[PDB]
Amino acid sequence: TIQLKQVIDLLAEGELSNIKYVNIDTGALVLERVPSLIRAINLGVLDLHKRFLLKEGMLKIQLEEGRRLYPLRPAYQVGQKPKPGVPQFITEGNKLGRQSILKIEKIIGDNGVEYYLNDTWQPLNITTPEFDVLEISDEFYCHSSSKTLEVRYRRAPTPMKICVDNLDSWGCIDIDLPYTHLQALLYFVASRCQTPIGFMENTAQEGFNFSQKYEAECANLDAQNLRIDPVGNQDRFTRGGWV
Amino acid sequence: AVEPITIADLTEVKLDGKGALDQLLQVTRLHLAKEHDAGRLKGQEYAAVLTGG
Repeated sequence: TIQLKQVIDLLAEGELSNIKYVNIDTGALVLERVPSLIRAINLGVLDLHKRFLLKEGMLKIQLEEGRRLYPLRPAYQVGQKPKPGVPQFITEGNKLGRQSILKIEKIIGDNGVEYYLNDTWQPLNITTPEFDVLEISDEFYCHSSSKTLEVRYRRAPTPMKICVDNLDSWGCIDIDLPYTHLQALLYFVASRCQTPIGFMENTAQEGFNFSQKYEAECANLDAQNLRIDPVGNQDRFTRGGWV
Repeated sequence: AVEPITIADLTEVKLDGKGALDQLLQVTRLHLAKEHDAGRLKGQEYAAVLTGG
């Protein structure tokens, strides 16, 4: 799911050719605003991961009786930096970053049971008070019979860190996307960069046009169904009674 | 010391002549040609500007 940054910039030359970002007026060659370009591309990738799933992750929490709030932050995760004031209870899963948890979706115990999320008055309900924290009531401990939990959630990749010495290559960086959403990301970046430039009648609408094309492309991807889509088929026949 | 300025002096009919009109048109053509060689002009504004000028 990777692409060399080199190819991305070479293609974005073909749509940013009008403006400062990539061209000297004479002998059009890429400038050194590459930091700003990268900062825009990362935002584009995050937006695409918002619009389509494209990824999902997993953790594993080791419970502790009498605890009320379990935050999912990269200071409690094994292999991360062990801040002394916190006990590292997240013992397994994808490495956690600043933007990794877009939404928690499933919670599965060690017994194979499936608990309920934000479904009030359900038998064993788990509440998220702050979108990245699990609030576990005492009734859960009363009737839990489970020593660990498995969490699944919608992910977004962690962008690679650029560096002033890394300005040498900038071509070994790898964006994390399938190529389809590359074609879409081009329009996104072009719109964002071209918006605040131009004073002529036809040159003041390029940003708007690129936004329109971006939306059309997203709709086309949805229609072609090039993203993950689970579809549920319960049993309903093993409960005992529907047969 | 009287050199008579003539129509030939203004412009001979050839495209590549040495008349003043001819050389002004040639320099305009060169500037437009470089502009088109860079990604800035289509092949139709090239004609429009010249005909207007």
